[PDB]
Amino acid sequence: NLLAGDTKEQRILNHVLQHAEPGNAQSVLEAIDTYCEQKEWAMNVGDKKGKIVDAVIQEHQPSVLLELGAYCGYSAVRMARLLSPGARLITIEINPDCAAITQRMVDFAGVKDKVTLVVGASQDIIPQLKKKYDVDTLDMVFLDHWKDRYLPDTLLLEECGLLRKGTVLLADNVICPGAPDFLAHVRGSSCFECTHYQSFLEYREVVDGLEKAIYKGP
Ligand SMILES: C[S@@+](CC[C@H](N)C(=O)[O-])C[C@H]1O[C@@H](n2cnc3c(N)ncnc32)[C@H](O)[C@@H]1O
Ligand SMILES: O=c1c(O)cn(-c2cccc(-c3ccccc3)c2)cc1B(O)O
Ligand SMILES: [Mg+2]
Repeated sequence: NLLAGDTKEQRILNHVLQHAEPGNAQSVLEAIDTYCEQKEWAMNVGDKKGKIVDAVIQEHQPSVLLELGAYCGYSAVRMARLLSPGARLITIEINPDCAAITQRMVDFAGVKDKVTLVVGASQDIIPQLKKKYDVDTLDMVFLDHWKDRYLPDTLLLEECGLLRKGTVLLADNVICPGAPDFLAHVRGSSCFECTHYQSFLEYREVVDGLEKAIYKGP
């Protein structure tokens, strides 16, 4: 059943419930992309940057993924749809209302079984990932939360022993608005090997970009 439609997020979800095929992840993604292109802008990674996220996953084939910043569940659906049987996505969202919409988005898209949604701040949840969430290390991290948190969380992930030789970090919005402290760290450190992907801001013609940084080991 539908939500009131009071917030943009409830309206994006209602649109999906009314205008997309249940259990069809592609259909769900197209509906969110269409709604935000035509009706109301929203901070989903979008279809053009979404294709870059697709290719990174398809190249490195992660089994254990971490996403920081869920929102309405667009990238969770996008990433989870490409995962092998037994692969897990952990997605961390601070806002309980978004987390509610994300769970519903994920259920509807048929990727429920792939996703562990955790309500809370990344800095409180990250130190718990091993003991509470049964994580050894991560194959891949998607960073798409507050941009001033990209660097402290990257270091925290390192300090907590969650990064290994070959962990792929992928960061949205390194051009728009930017995360220059994170970008200097990964590019400047011999612990990371970086690739830059120029693209466009979601639903706009503004230039944006993603950075891929593969961890070398400490
Ligand atoms: C750009 S949106 C996420 C978009 C999502 N990755 C997508 O493409 O569909 C940013 C989200 O990050 C969340 N967020 C910001 N800081 C956070 C933190 N420290 N821990 C967990 N979530 C956070 C915000 O509440 C917001 O929902
Ligand atoms: O994930 C995000 C993202 O993908 C884009 N922006 C963002 C920042 C500044 C301007 C604009 C912007 C410009 C022009 C038109 C519309 C939006 C967008 C913010 C977040 B975030 O998590 O805080
Ligand atoms: Mg973004």
